[PDB]
Amino acid sequence: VQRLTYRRRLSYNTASNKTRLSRTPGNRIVYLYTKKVGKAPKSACGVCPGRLRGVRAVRPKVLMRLSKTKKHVSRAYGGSMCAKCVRDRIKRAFLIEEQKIVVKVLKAQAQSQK
Amino acid sequence: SSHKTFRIKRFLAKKQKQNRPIPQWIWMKTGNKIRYNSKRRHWRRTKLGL
Amino acid sequence: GRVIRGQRKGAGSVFRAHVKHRKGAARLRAVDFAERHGYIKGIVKDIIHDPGRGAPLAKVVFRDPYRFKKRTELFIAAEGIHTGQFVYCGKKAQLNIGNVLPVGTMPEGTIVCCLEEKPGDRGKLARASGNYATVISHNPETKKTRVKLPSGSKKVISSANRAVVGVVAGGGRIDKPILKAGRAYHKYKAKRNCWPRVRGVAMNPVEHPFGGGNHQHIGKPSTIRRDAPAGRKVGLIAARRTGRLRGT
Amino acid sequence: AKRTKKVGIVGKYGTRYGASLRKMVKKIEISQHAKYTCSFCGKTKMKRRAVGIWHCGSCMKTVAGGAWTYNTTSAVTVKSAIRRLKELKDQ
RNA sequence: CCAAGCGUUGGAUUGUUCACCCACUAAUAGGGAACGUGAGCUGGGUUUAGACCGUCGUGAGACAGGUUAGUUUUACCCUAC
RNA sequence: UAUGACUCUCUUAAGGUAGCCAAAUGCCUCGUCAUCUAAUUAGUGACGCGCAUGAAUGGAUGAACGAGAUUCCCACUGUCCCUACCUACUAUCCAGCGAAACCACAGCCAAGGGAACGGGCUUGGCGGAAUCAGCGGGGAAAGAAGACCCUGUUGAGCUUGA
RNA sequence: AGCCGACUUAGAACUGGUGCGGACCAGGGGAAUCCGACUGUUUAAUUAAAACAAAGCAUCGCGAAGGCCCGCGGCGGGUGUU
RNA sequence: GACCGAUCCCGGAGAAGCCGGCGGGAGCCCCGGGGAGAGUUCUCUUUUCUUUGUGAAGGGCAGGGCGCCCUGGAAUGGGUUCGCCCCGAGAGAGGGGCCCGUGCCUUGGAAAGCGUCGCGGUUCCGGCGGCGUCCGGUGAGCUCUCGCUGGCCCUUGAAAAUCCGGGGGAGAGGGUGUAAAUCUCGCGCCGGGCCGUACCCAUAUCCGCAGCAGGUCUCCAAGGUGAACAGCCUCUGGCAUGUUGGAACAAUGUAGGUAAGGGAAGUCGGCAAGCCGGAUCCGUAACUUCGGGAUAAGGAUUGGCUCUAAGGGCUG
RNA sequence: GUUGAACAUGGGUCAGUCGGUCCUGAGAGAUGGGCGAGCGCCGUUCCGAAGGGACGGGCGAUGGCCUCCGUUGCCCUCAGC
RNA sequence: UCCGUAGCGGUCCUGACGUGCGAAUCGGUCGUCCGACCUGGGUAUAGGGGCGAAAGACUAAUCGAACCAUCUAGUAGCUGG
Ligand SMILES: [Mg+2]
Ligand SMILES: [Mg+2]
Ligand SMILES: [Mg+2]
Ligand SMILES: [Mg+2]
Ligand SMILES: [Mg+2]
Ligand SMILES: [Mg+2]
Ligand SMILES: [Mg+2]
Ligand SMILES: [Mg+2]
Ligand SMILES: [Mg+2]
Ligand SMILES: [Mg+2]
Ligand SMILES: [Mg+2]
Ligand SMILES: [Mg+2]
Ligand SMILES: [Mg+2]
Ligand SMILES: [Mg+2]
Ligand SMILES: [Mg+2]
Ligand SMILES: [Mg+2]
Ligand SMILES: [Mg+2]
Ligand SMILES: [Mg+2]
Ligand SMILES: [Mg+2]
Ligand SMILES: [Mg+2]
Ligand SMILES: [Mg+2]
Ligand SMILES: [Mg+2]
Ligand SMILES: [Mg+2]
Ligand SMILES: [Mg+2]
Ligand SMILES: [Mg+2]
Ligand SMILES: [Mg+2]
Ligand SMILES: [Mg+2]
Ligand SMILES: [Mg+2]
Ligand SMILES: [Mg+2]
Ligand SMILES: [Mg+2]
Ligand SMILES: [Mg+2]
Ligand SMILES: [Mg+2]
Ligand SMILES: [Mg+2]
Ligand SMILES: [Mg+2]
Ligand SMILES: [Mg+2]
Ligand SMILES: [Mg+2]
Ligand SMILES: [Mg+2]
Ligand SMILES: [Mg+2]
Ligand SMILES: [Mg+2]
Ligand SMILES: [Mg+2]
Ligand SMILES: [Mg+2]
Ligand SMILES: [Mg+2]
Ligand SMILES: [Mg+2]
Ligand SMILES: [Mg+2]
Ligand SMILES: [Mg+2]
Ligand SMILES: [Mg+2]
Ligand SMILES: [Mg+2]
Ligand SMILES: [Mg+2]
Ligand SMILES: [Mg+2]
Ligand SMILES: [Mg+2]
Ligand SMILES: [Mg+2]
Ligand SMILES: [Mg+2]
Ligand SMILES: [Mg+2]
Ligand SMILES: [Mg+2]
Ligand SMILES: [Mg+2]
Ligand SMILES: [Mg+2]
Ligand SMILES: [Mg+2]
Ligand SMILES: [Mg+2]
Ligand SMILES: [Zn+2]
Ligand SMILES: [Zn+2]
Repeated sequence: VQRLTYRRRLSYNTASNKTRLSRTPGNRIVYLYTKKVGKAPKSACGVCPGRLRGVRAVRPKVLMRLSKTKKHVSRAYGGSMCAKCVRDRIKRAFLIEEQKIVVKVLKAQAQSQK
Repeated sequence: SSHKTFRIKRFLAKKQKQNRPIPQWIWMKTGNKIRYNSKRRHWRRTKLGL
Repeated sequence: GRVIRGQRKGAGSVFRAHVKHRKGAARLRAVDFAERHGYIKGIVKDIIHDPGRGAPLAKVVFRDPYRFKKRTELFIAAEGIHTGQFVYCGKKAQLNIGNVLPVGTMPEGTIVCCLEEKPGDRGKLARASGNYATVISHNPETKKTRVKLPSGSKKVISSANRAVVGVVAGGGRIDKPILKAGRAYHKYKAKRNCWPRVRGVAMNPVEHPFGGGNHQHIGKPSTIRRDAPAGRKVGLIAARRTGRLRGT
Repeated sequence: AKRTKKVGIVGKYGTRYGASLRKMVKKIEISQHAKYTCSFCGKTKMKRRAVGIWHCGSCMKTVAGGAWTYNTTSAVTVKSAIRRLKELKDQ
């Protein structure tokens, strides 16, 4: 059993000093310093606890590297809001705008007789 | 430590260069009184301040 | 002698408030044309817990009437407020729970919270958890309104200052007994360094005017005059009576 | 089977803090940890998050309520008084 | 009376000296030696600083009034043995 | 026989109520009685006349808990009767290396006198090189210009009706 | 029906000079009294306690030009993002 | 595989506590074989020991997760976990979609590395060669990591640099072509300046006047016994007994033990020492705040060997 | 002691990717202002005319296939922190 | 919450040592060990001031008022020369 040491001067087990084991072409076990796990974007609606789909979960400065199709979904509010709260906002925007027309019609209906 | 700064390393460099014995030919001089180097420093004994 | 513990609190630097994880100053929306002549509508996004405070806070989002921006304010959450609820503000706003309006509009007997003691100072009165104030009477001439503060003392305020309708959420908090010293430690660690209170009779006479003696005793009347110097004004300050409360 | 005869939640406290204090905190520690029905979705998933904060697991609706109960009788009567005063003012 | 040659104990209680009791015995006599004996011991008491009670004092504090916890150093020099 | 509910009198703002006790609090005191022992100034339970108990200067009680204080019993044992034996490292001797404390001069006693307890003085007893391992009687042994007590027209910490 | 594998538990017989948790690891127990509820803390270098703290209980002041406190001084500062 | 668009606005990532349980993937350990080289061989042992692989980055596929979608409408309620939990606000049952893929394969990459055998350079050699680097099985195992779910709080467990997505549509570009504006797509070109980098990191490189039994923050963590990161023995690695050796074995010490008979008579005082101790089976009082007391107290058993019974997956 | 962390001669630390460098935390700390005999102190958004920027246009000049971009000078416009 | 390891601490032997390994250590025995837990680094509070779960504890081996320099060769009816 080969006990192994750190390869950098940081000797404390902090969040950035996280390692994993790796087997080497020289038949020995080394530390490989891992990257932090990324997170998919949370929806802009604010109610859905799940994270968005179709977008890769990377660190924020990795998004400079990635192309646009890896960062969004081909939809209105795509890659920023979930499809459920997109369609539930389409319905809301249509229906309140319709009800405003109903209120405008019922205003003139009262003003016609009075 | 191994995490030195430039000014500390330069100060240590000078104090390393002053820690050599006197050359042999200086006490063949006419107006000479120096027998040896009395300003010498050992790393274990005198801890240089800092 | 030595400077006493109650004297040392005014200098600060140890006894300062622990405000690292607090969410911000909880206050009402600033008064403008909309909230002075009509009403403005906002939405409750979420209800958050403020450390060192039994009351919860509500993050209410309005839209600016002069700029294309969304404005964020931290109200103190009236009990019954949920998210997705529209909170209205101003003179012409209707009378519902979680709906701030000036006290001269609401009728007598209205239960309010986050009351303003002066017009426009964004809420100062009756804003601890479970507390409220009651509107007693108005006075249309000279624009004055009498309110009953949660200490029972009645105050005459201006008729133009604002208060959100309802009681503060998180009531009954002092009903649950703190069972152990650990919960009190965790309570006051979120507020300030004041909790492990040593009695003055357990100290030395250099440390407190009550310390010293071969018996743990005060040795002097603990009732003290109001105009006493600091380092002496301990015990029961300016006390009108000091006994078990019988009657009223 | 039935584990304890008269202590419920407060059996975790053992033989400490006093019987009357445990009997006092038993009501709070039941009502604080009970899951209430939701007034918005109907599911029994309204659980306390902190003091004054009650979150629904299904609807994701959080409500400002009491410290140890979802509703307080000191505020239900206030809700009734405010709706009757609202009807009184507008007549 | 001559007489100090030889003995004069084991324990419960109390830090005790003293005292008191049980038992054995032949007798359970009295004392001194810096009130023998702490570089021989021990530290129960007394006699620092921490605390509690009673009394006294306005108080800090006081009490041959109780209670509890509280560092016991060195000989290899000279003499004596 | 005693104690004595009851009464009278003197009195202060009342005159210690419920409880509790020779208590961590009781001088007398090792209080009296019971129990525990062969024997108990200890322990426990009662009695209360309490020098000087007592109700948030908190009173009484009380499960669990305690490197807290105390008494007794079972079991256990070198704590003891009453000491003995063995092992390791020392101490011992040797090769090498090698200090310090302390030191008026120094060092055998009895008695006398004396600054009222001598190593030296007086009178006696007597005394013999250089040393080794132990030892704790003496050097009124060493350390530290007594912390107790008193004085100083020396102070500091603290308190108050200076 | 065939092929594979992981540690356990219970029972029985035999057997040793009754020895077997064979080294190691590893709670003495009971009846009571006083005090402190407890967990925690404390005089670093003589006192770990019955002392301190503690939750609970109860008083006191204060509605902000305020209560308590700091500061040589300011339209100064802490509690107070109350 | 790209897939115009500014001032402005919205949002996300950075950016989150402690604990419990479960699942997946590595590394290490374990078992059964093939090689290669060693060890024993007085007798036995197809025996014992060592070793037996692949980086970053890219592509593909397992595997894990989804609080993602479509059909359809469920009570004789079902699905389902270790626990939970989910459902007419749509369960089961079919069909898809996304994320992470540190696992496997491939490019790297066998050319290099390692084991073993043998030739050279008389040697100064990243010297040249012959073979091999293989096939499986398992686990409440230990460590790390990923994920799911739950519990606790009068405790709710950081900010900013920096980066991205979206909504809007001011504008820009070309008149049917050697098309234009534009591009987060594949390649191609150039550059990345300054400072630190050795060693000790502790019974000898730091601080205690010193190579001082004191103090001083972390990472890795094998086999057996065993509940165990306990104690004891061993492998890799390390060291020479802690500022000296030899010879003696006196007292008194210091650190360990053992003692007939008695059992606290010792002592201020059971101080010190001693008894008890793990696990299995029964059994367990007064009192109580009903939670405890409680391993109360009390006994019985425990070795070795030979067996039996019971407790599971895979395929048809 | 033929040995050493002793002495005397000589050598030895190589980076776009490992860290510092950048950000903010608790906090420290100028200016405006206030106070102060004074060195100075307070105070960190509070008694402040606190932005030296950008796109589009107009004007002006420069330099190169003076074609078409780039450059700076002025004005209009817009701007939070 | 209990036994108990690492860690943190320091009961008893009033053991060792006590011109010591050590100007506070060592051995056995002990308390606690999921929470009022332990700990590094950064930062804040400075001497009649800080800080104190309160011992007059701690504030660089110094604490019932730290340390350094100066006033200062402070004064002494007292001690020694
Ligand atoms: Mg870092
Ligand atoms: Mg690999
Ligand atoms: Mg995509
Ligand atoms: Mg050194
Ligand atoms: Mg604290
Ligand atoms: Mg005190
Ligand atoms: Mg005073
Ligand atoms: Mg008095
Ligand atoms: Mg004597
Ligand atoms: Mg003597
Ligand atoms: Mg002595
Ligand atoms: Mg004593
Ligand atoms: Mg004392
Ligand atoms: Mg000798
Ligand atoms: Mg009475
Ligand atoms: Mg006795
Ligand atoms: Mg009694
Ligand atoms: Mg009294
Ligand atoms: Mg009293
Ligand atoms: Mg010698
Ligand atoms: Mg003499
Ligand atoms: Mg002579
Ligand atoms: Mg002597
Ligand atoms: Mg002496
Ligand atoms: Mg003197
Ligand atoms: Mg005089
Ligand atoms: Mg004086
Ligand atoms: Mg002074
Ligand atoms: Mg006066
Ligand atoms: Mg009693
Ligand atoms: Mg206690
Ligand atoms: Mg001490
Ligand atoms: Mg101690
Ligand atoms: Mg389904
Ligand atoms: Mg090869
Ligand atoms: Mg668009
Ligand atoms: Mg290095
Ligand atoms: Mg050494
Ligand atoms: Mg040895
Ligand atoms: Mg040796
Ligand atoms: Mg014996
Ligand atoms: Mg025997
Ligand atoms: Mg005895
Ligand atoms: Mg005796
Ligand atoms: Mg003992
Ligand atoms: Mg018991
Ligand atoms: Mg070397
Ligand atoms: Mg390179
Ligand atoms: Mg400043
Ligand atoms: Mg615990
Ligand atoms: Mg424990
Ligand atoms: Mg000792
Ligand atoms: Mg000695
Ligand atoms: Mg030594
Ligand atoms: Mg100050
Ligand atoms: Mg403390
Ligand atoms: Mg004192
Ligand atoms: Mg005089
Ligand atoms: Zn959504
Ligand atoms: Zn709901």
